[PDB]
Amino acid sequence: LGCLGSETRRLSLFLVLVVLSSLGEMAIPFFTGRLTDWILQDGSADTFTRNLTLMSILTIASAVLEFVGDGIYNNTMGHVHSHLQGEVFGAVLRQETEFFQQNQTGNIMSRVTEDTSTLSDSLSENLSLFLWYLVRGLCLLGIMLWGSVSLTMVTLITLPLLFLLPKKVGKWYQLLEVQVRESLAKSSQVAIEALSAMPTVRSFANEEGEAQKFREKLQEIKTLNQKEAVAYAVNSWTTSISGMLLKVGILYIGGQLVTSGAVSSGNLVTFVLYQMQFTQAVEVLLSIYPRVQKAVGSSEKIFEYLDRGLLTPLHLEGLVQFQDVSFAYPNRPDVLVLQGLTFTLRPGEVTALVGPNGSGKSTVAALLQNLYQPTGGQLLLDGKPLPQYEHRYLHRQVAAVGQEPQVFGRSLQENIAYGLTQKPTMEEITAAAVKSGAHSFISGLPQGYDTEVDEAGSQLSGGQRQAVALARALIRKPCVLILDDATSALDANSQLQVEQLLYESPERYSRSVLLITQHLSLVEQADHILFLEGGAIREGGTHQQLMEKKGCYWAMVQ
Amino acid sequence: LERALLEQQSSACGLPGSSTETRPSHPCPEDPDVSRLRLLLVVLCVLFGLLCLLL
Amino acid sequence: QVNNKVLMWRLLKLSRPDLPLLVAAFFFLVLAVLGETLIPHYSGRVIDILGGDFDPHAFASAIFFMCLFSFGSSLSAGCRGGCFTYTMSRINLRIREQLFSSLLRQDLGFFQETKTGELNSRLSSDTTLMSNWLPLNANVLLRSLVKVVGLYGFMLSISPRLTLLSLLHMPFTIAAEKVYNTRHQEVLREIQDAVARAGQVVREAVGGLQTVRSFGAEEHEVCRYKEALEQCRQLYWRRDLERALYLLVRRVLHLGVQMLMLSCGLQQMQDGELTQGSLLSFMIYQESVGSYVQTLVYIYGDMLSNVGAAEKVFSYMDRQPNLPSPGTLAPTTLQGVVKFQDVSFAYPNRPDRPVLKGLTFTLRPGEVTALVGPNGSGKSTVAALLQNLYQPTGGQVLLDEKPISQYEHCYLHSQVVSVGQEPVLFSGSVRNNIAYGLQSCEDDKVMAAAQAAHADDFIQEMEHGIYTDVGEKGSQLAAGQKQRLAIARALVRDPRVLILDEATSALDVQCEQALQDWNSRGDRTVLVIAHRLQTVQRAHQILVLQEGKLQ
Repeated sequence: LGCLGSETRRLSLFLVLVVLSSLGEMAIPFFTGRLTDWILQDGSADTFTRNLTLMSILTIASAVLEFVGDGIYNNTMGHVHSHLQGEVFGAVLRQETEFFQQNQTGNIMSRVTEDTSTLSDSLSENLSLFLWYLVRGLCLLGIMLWGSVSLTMVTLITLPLLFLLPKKVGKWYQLLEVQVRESLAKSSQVAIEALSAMPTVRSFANEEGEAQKFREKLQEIKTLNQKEAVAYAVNSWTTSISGMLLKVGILYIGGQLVTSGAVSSGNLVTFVLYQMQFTQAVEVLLSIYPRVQKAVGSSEKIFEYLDRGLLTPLHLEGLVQFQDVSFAYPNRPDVLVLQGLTFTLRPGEVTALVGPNGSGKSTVAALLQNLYQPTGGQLLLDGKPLPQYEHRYLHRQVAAVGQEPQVFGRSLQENIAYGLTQKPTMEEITAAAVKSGAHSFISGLPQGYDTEVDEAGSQLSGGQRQAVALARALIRKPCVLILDDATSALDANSQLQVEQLLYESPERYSRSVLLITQHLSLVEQADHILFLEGGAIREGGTHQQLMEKKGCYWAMVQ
Repeated sequence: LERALLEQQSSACGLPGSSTETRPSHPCPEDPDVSRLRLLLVVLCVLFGLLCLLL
Repeated sequence: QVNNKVLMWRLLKLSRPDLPLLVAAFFFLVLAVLGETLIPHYSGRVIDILGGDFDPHAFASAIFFMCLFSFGSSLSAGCRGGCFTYTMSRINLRIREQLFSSLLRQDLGFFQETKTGELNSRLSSDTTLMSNWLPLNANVLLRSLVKVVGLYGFMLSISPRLTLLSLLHMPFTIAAEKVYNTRHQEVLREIQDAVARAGQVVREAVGGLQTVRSFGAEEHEVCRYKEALEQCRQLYWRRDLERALYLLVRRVLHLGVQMLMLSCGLQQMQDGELTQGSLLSFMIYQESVGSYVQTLVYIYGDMLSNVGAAEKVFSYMDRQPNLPSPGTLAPTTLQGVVKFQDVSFAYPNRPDRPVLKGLTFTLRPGEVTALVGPNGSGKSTVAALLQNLYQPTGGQVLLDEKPISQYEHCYLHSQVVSVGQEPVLFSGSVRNNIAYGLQSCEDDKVMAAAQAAHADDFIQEMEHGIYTDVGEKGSQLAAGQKQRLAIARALVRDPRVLILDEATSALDVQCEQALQDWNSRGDRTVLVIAHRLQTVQRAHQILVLQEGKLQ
């Protein structure tokens, strides 16, 4: 159920190659029997050397076709494995942000590709080995059935006796092994109980009493130990005799066949040679089936885990507004970070809405970035719904610096332009580094814009990382900008470029931005009046009006 | 599929707990002391050959 | 390197009591192998009898012998498999018993360092992986070796020309495995580098995800994953192609020597020197011997890899205990008084700062002592020093005018027993848990002790009296009942120099009154450590200390 064997063209030829290799491998015994009979009746030497030449050509061609079949199958299998790994990673990355919110689950995405890979190559092997030996075993049955029906009937009827009777007998040991293992785990639990209390046991000098207490939970196991050993002995005996006596029976009844004149000695020689082969082929196929059944039964988790806008404008209007804004975590609908909020934004201006709002400010910023759908109310920008515009145009049209910004391990020219739909100009990357003010740190690198950073940003300080992250939005040049949690932790000298951008930058006059940084120096310069906490606003008209009114904005500014 | 590692899967010649055929880890160098034993197998086959060459 | 060889010699020495079982198993294995490879020889004899004129007297005899050898082989294989499984378990039971009997003699510092879950793991796990060494691996090695010797012997018996012709490929077939392995290992390490690179890329793409969705595109990481997996598949293909090409060269060489062997056999058949049944038996041996002769090196490789998992158990077995020299003095009489002078010590797990220093102490028969000081101000360390559970680092803790470690461990534990800070009782019946470490006892003594400790009400109300079970780890009792049981377990030994650790402060004051009335009812001295001033108000004498020093 849910197979991905789509290369049915390339795979269909593997079935032709495997059957032809199997038919070609069979030359040795059959031509041994024919040639031996031919010599015993003094047949011609020409047919003898002709037969030898034919059996040599057949067995060499069998080996070559086995190799070509194995190459074609494993090339196909490697392609479908790689494709499946890519598909499951694509599917895991498409899930909603509300599933990823669980920080403790950070290893499950890190583990699903791995157990999917070990499932894939384990199932690849078992499929191959199963299919090879099933085809070999079917050909063996065929040529034995051409050989003599009455001599094969008995070797076909006897297999369930020699394969199931050991399995019936093994249940007695399996039971004794379980009872032994349980008593052993009990005895260990007594030793660990005694070891955990070491200060009291040493105080009372009971350690030779503990040695004997452990000693009795071993002497009580010896009697079961013995039973287990004799039950394995009987299992080994019965599987030995049941398999070994079949070679008496086939020889005896064959002898009778040849006495009756139904077949010659050479046919009996080929039959004795085939029987062992059939027995080994069917014996290996019984070992593979459990491993296949185990591996295939775990794939359903992966398959169900995989199963689990369009408006683009040629120019940006930059207008935005919010009304009755409510937001919450989808996993906790009984509590919300804000409700009933309202706001508006216009080109050439910027506003805070700052205050002791906690995660409610971050959820409002995630709403502006469309990282989750609004839990209550509705909003629109540039005369369109927020989800109505295409994701490629939206991500290029508006951007925000995070509250835990980081750059992935790569070259500086890669980190400063990650997610760009086209290759940025090198002069453009230099201009963005200059406009972000980080170009003084970038020019200090060993390779400038070509310099690679270490994993998780470990090659730079937190202020250097904040300066590098702030450049990414400026390189993308989105009309709407946001940035919080950086300029309050960093020095005002690092925030001086952000202060120039907010105060007088000619480029910022052609765009708009929203402030969520906790730095007080930015809060004094803000154009629009907003301040809030818990979704409740506490300022209006102007930031100067919010101070002069002596209200909650002025009390938090005190 | 060496038959000499397959027969111990069955209880005709194997022992309990022997069935898991896995190498210690993915990568691994060969020890020199086991490499010494290959030469002993070759000089054994040489001496056995020269013994049959008398016959 | 030599660490493996010395561990193998340790594992061989550990097996010496089992020599009779390993000898019987070897003897039944040799008998079973000799009795298995004879079937193809007698089967050739049957095929020779069926050609030409049939004689019943030879045919029935050959079938009877075939039955009898198959019966004798199977019986011997069954007796072997029993013997190996029994000795495997006997060495498992002994090595657990030696490991536990070695660990019980260590200092406290080893158990303060080493975690309880680690000792549980190595006691329960690695003793099994260590006992599954000699029995499994000696069996497969001896089976392969005797099978090779027997098969080449039968080949030399049947036809020396054909044996020589078969023995030709032995070297090049061995050497091909070496050359394959020594070109396969580097490709396997490069595979490990490429998959580690893909794992790094997926981990890095998960951590910054919020940034990806907010600023970038999710699909941008998908093309990076495609680029990693392309290199991964290209390397898997190159590895497996080399795997397959070696396997082709092995077979084609194998089938070529098999064909040449058959040609020479048929030519001998034309000259009449060999019979059909002989040729069948020889070619049955030819299809079999080549697996065993190849595998013998692989199983001797696994031999030298298995031993190391056992090293942790040996590392705990022979670690020298840091405890002082064994005691030799027996008092044979009352201790009288006990004293300390300039006492200093620190925990071996954090020896960078002293926990107590400069302490002098005195204790006299019939009197009491009260330790006054801040919470955690070395009081537990002073109690542990008094019970000689850890060696003193400075000063002397001499008692009855003799060194604290000079008295025998049994006599010291029997005379100086002290009630712990928190009650603990091992799992079992109350009639065993109330007298742990007593060499012998009577139920009348325990019943008197329970009455003396005011525990008799709880003991008489039980489902079997004193014979009732106390549950796992003492969890099947009240906390006040646990303190009463601990007080009885201290008094049942009749100590001459007892101690208290403030347990009666949370407990009933009736327990403290019973302890003061009963333990102080004669020459026996007692000392108590507590933070509550109510104990110091009832005490006949007191001693103050702070910051690790007396005050």
